[PDB]
Amino acid sequence: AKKEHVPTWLQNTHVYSWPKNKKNILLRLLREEEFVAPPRGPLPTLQVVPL
Amino acid sequence: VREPGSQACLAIDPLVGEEGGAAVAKLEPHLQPRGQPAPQPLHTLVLA
Repeated sequence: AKKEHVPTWLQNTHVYSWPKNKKNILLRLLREEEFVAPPRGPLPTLQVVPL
Repeated sequence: VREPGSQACLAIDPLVGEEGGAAVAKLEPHLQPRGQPAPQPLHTLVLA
């Protein structure tokens, strides 16, 4: 296959390639995130140094 | 500033099982060979 063979409405999402992306296909089916971000921390306390 | 050394982002990678353990198989019926002495229908006629 080639990118031109994808129906246009399906070109608005992730297009996997078999067998290159099979691990990503498994992740998609498991509905898990491939990259997991750490929990958002607190905003940094602002330090003041006079002149 | 608080450095990210303790809360780094994490990548996930499944532990894929492989088809070597099992795989799809196709069934083939062994047609009763007619090269072997298999039967055949008989048409009966009358000598009147």
